[PDB]
Amino acid sequence: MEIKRFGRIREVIPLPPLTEIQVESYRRALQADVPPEKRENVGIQAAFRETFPIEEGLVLDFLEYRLGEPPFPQDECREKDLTYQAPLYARLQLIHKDTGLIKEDEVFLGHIPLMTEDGSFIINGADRVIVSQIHRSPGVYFTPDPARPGRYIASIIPLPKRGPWIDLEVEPNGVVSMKVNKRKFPLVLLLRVLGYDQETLARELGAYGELVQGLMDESVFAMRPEEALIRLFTLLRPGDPPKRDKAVAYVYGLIADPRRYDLGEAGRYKAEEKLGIRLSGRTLARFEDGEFKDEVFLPTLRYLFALTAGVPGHEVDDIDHLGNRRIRTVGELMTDQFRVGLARLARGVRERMLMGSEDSLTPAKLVNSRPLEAAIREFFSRSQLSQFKDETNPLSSLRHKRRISALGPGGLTRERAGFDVRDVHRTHYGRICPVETPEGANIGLITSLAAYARVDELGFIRTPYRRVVGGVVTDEVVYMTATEEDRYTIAQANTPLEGNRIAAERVVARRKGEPVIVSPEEVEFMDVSPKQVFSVNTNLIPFLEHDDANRALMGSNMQTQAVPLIRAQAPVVMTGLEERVVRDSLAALYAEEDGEVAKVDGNRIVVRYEDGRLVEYPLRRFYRSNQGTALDQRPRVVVGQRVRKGDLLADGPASENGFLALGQNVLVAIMPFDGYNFEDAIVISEELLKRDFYTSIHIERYEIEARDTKLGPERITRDIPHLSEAALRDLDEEGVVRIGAEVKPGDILVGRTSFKGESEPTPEERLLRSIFGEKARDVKDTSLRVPPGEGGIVVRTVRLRRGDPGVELKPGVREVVRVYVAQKRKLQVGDKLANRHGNKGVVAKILPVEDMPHLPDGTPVDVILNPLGVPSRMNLGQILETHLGLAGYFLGQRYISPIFDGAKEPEIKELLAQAFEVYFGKRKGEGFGVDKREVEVLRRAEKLGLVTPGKTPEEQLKELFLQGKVVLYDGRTGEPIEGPIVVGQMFIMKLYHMVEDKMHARSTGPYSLITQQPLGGKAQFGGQRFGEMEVWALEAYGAAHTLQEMLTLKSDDIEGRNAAYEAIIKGEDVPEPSVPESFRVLVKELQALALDVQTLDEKDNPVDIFEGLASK
Amino acid sequence: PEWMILEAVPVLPPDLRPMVQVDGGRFATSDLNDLYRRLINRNNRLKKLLAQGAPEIIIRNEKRMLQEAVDALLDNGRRGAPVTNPGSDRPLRSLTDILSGKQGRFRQNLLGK
DNA sequence: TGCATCCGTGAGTAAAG
DNA sequence: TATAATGGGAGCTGTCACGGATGCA
Ligand SMILES: Nc1ccn([C@@H]2O[C@H](COP(=O)(O)CP(=O)(O)OP(=O)(O)O)[C@@H](O)[C@H]2O)c(=O)n1
Repeated sequence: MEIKRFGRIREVIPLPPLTEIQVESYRRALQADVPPEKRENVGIQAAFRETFPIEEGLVLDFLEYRLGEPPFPQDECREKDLTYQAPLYARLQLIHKDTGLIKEDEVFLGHIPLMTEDGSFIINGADRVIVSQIHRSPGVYFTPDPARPGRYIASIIPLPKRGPWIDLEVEPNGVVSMKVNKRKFPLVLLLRVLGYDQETLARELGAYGELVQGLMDESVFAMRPEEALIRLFTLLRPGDPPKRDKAVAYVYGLIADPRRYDLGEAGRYKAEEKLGIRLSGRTLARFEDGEFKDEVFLPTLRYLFALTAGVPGHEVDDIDHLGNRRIRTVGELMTDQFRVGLARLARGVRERMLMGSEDSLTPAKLVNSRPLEAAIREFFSRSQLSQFKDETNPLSSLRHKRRISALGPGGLTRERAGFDVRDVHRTHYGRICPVETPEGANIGLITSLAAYARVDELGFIRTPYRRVVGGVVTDEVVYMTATEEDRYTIAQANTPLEGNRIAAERVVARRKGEPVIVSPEEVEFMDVSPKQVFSVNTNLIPFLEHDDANRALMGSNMQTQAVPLIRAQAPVVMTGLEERVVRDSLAALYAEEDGEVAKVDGNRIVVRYEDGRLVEYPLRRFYRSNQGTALDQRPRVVVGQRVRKGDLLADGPASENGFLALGQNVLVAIMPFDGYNFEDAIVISEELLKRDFYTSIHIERYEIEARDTKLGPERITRDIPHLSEAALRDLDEEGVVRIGAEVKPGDILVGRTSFKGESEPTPEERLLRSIFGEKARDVKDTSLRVPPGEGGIVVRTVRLRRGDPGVELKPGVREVVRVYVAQKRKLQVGDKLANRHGNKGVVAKILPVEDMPHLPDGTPVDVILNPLGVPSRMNLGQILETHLGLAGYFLGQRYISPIFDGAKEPEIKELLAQAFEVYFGKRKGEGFGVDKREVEVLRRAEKLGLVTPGKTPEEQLKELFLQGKVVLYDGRTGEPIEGPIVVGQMFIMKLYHMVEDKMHARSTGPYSLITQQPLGGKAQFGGQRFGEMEVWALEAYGAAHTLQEMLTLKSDDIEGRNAAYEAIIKGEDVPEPSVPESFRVLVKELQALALDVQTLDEKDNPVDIFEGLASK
Repeated sequence: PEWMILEAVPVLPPDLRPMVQVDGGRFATSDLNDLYRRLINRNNRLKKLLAQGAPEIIIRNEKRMLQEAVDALLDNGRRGAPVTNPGSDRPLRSLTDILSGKQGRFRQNLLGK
């Protein structure tokens, strides 16, 4: 088809590498390609330099580190449930100070997980993503005091867990306090410890409103630095013996130790810029020549007094400004956990250094690598920011990699997050998308990196702008922080240009976010594109400018939920971003150089390049993702094709010829339909199932272990007791189901026998045995069957056995068997559909084609959306899309409509006119006039003011078609819909919330250990929670008996539930219940707290609910 | 009034603080068992330090540690630092925590189930 | 008799996890 | 069962409002 595109804004630069935040952060933190001598003091190298040397006398010093090659490649790690990682070696040397002996060795510290090409990780076989974290940037801030208006708080914040917060405050009594580790003491003492004298403080602070006198204390200057230092140590350590070296050590570690105190390099820069000073290191003070020398404290006190008095050039700081919030990317977070593991390793090192035969101590004899290994393994397996990767579709993974969280280790606790953090700050413009955030509890705390945004080396988010000199728009692009951005008048990207010159007299621009009408002389920069304000997902919404933000959010988020369809299509209306998303997500395959295609296969493509070399690309085929969606690549070239560099070789999942294909293009009619699309429900045509639209492949993994027992071994076997051949039909010789079988609920996938628990058969069992003369077998059936409501076709079996090459299982297990079951899911009643504009609904009715409203030429519509979903939601974009889709149906073309820069109404009307010609002149030629029903609809439309009276039938139908509306016939009667109906092509996705996965029911099943109440969850065959509020509902109805059932017979009245089941299977009425077991647990847990709880009768005489079983 | 002081400390039935083999042969267990073990180790060492006539600093230390053991058993976290298992920041779950809160016995298993 | 100040405690439901 | 050895490390922090007990002037 033809791809017409709209838009008048040329984009100077393309979108940056969309996963660059992840990949570049980790590359910087590892420096694996840098030869050791050339490394910078950043990342894990900086961690090493911080931990080493290790002293006390012996010394252990660090020369360099090196990362070897991964023991196994990525696919092998995914299969074997291994971590994709590199060995970490560190070259260390021991030195005895007195002996001078120097022993040197390269010691092995374990493994570090490597990041894959697309910016993800493979931990224990499952892909994971480390989510960037947003936090308050280190530095010196000045905030208003919420109690005292004319007073201000000075706060000095280092990196997370790199020192204490320090507050300076002007008390009501005039003295300046310093809060540290929650201890308020007069700052004057610490100023004295720094070597400051009353002369210097008087000449430095005398200018300010006599405030310096609140700093004047005679008893402090009466003592030298040492006496003030000991005074401070006593004020900070009640009870600790105030030794001299003890106090020096404590104060140094608190204020000047670069191994304990650390502003970020960003904290360093921001303190320098705020206080107008220069810093030597990243600490507040230093230890020089035996004494303490100030760096930050006096500048901070000066700024504080100046802001308090009111001298100009001093302002309180906005702590939600994106010049004061920075991002902690993958590399920084992993480096922090690495630094903690290193600290523990160093503690162990000194521990072993003190003792031990000091004649023979090598580096290998001093390093226990286990604490470091454990810290890294913890970070990657159980951190709040280490998330199971979302790979429902490729856009899922991309969005996941580009998400920013304010939660997690070092971040905010929920319910401790007011409006301020969750607001979209003015400085979010161009940096953090304003719509892509969750609805619910996390709103405003999980966000997305804007599409043109990059994170600089200091961790602040930067957005690009064009330079504007004398009304001329250069192609020089400048990436700014929000602090930098606030200095300029920045025009809007849509301001009209002739050539490179601003062609408008009045220009819409921003100054510190404030919108302002300005002349071209005043314009300093200009936005790169509207695309730079929104996330990648939001940038996939055509006609975004016509959609209320609350529904754009939903459509944005729900693209992440789209299921790869076997016949997926790209939308007939695109934003122009659908190809970059496929490319950057590493979904599809591309040609590495110009070449001719040698071989093409369902499994592999072989290319001959210009170098004469033969390169073979294997194709991933029907692979199971974290969410169970199928990830297969299909080849799109043919034998002998000439391909240039970057040409498509294979379509990934949810890709159609390199275009992001998250759903189907269906033909939509927007009208009610007999209530079956009431309140967002959707009606679809069976023709969609017929031609396998909205059909998706899903793979489930089942796993079983056979382990050694104290009662004998489990074993995977075909020899399972008490089962017919009917039950064992599709099981191979070894007991594992055969590839290709169709497995339904209850079918065995893997046979297994377990030795019975020690048991004397009840006399009933003995007599039944004697009657039937059959010994009870030693083992019992413990086979892995298909769970309720699941099944499909077996496609893979993995078997690992102890004693087999390359295989070693965890202690105890003899063998492990995994079965992969595929299923082809057609759309069904209950599945969820949605479009990119926030219109979502669940398929409620699938009609046969002859019931579907059809166009006069016999063509039935695909889905019927209800118009009542539009006005309240204000997502008119889906309407315009539909209109354009209509034209595209008959012209046979697709469109690219950039957001805010796309197709307008007149151009859609031109296209619709052309389409109407194709739609109706065909009819007029084929020898048919206007239909009687068309005349009746035209009369109705004429009364509605939709067509002008006195025009011909064809002219009026053309008028309606220009409004996007057509005549529509009811399939059930052949009479027309009394009005003309909006019909057109819409892009609709099938979301991951399919009813096959959610339907669940239970009569009886597993109970919990202590509570004896049903387990929860479909996987546990669990019961529904009938919680406090459901109880209130039953109470308010006065359903005393229904409620008592919930509380006893159906949950944890043991005797009650047993007796109820027996009565029902016998056909009797259920018995009166008795005490719920969890109340007995309450009585006993109160007894465990030395509280006697006694059930009495009306005579105040005790009643035993334990039936004597616990009274001696 | 003196009953607000404990001489004999009660021990919950073992099924209410199980030691169960999970599917696969490993063991899972309630935190009350580690709290009771702390208590019993410190109490036994106190009985031995008494029988062996120890100085006053030592018996005082033992008695302080015993009071805090009981406190952690009953209302861990209430006074002082909360007792944690080795190699984890998670507080152990005492009897008060079992009784109260959103996940406590009343709201989780008695007023709804 | 009155205030500041500190400590303890609670902050939605179901689902999956 | 015997050189002598003699006081510890980790804090970690963007609510919030109320209610009730303690602390000062
Ligand atoms: N965190 C959450 C998320 C969802 N819910 C429940 O799910 C519904 C969402 O309403 P809704 O937003 O879907 C109402 P909508 O259909 O958009 O507009 P309308 O008024 O024109 O009908 C609510 O009625 C809640 O009871 C909740 O309790 N807590």
